Amino acid sequence: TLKVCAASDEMPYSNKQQEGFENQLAKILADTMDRELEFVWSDKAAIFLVTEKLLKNQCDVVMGVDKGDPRVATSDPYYKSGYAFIYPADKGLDIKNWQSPALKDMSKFAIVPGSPSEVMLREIDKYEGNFNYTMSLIGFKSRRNQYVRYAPDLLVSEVVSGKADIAHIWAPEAARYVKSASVPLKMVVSEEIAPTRDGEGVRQQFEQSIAVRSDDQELLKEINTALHKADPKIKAVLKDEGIPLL
Ligand SMILES: [Br-]
Repeated sequence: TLKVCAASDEMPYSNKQQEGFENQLAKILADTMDRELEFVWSDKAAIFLVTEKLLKNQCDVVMGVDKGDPRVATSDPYYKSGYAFIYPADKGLDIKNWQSPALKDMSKFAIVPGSPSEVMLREIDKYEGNFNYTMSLIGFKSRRNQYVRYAPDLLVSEVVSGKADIAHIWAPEAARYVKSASVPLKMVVSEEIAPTRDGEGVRQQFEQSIAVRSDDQELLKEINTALHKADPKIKAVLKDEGIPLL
């Protein structure tokens, strides 16, 4: 069997109903390895899958982490994507990158804190004026909110509604919602490394890999073999989802 650590409520990646794109990928990976797929569901956000499940031996595979994540062994990358600007189409907006003068005329930015989006918002001096807006959207832990859910469809919706001038979101998180949007949206993928005046370049594009525990080297080899074998099916799922592939 292939025991896959997965979030029970983190669309579009995963849910207990197996409707997320990584749930589909897990099925492909298990089939290709001739194993029976067994999900191990977490009630926490997917960002905790590595530390609370995988590294505690509750399951053996995490479907998506950045290549080279120090905490784990990572497979050959099975795709690369990036953070992207998301804004209404047909409004004559010229937005290609973080140096676009258009961004300077905006005030409401739908972003995820702790992401490269935050680093760049500070860089262009819009972070402070956008803080209250961002905090009205993103959930944090409290006594009343022990399981802090991540909903990127909310951020896309803010652009559709016009409450956000623009969003800057990890594209795999946003892609299906940009497609199903009720008004036409543009999704422009950021440059790989965004320049900053004083700091260093801020990476906006990331290779994604399967993760296993660092000592699970034999499993890792089987995974790499399967990934190469199933590559067309894997890429097809990702493309169907609407994910920009770099
Ligand atoms: Br950029």
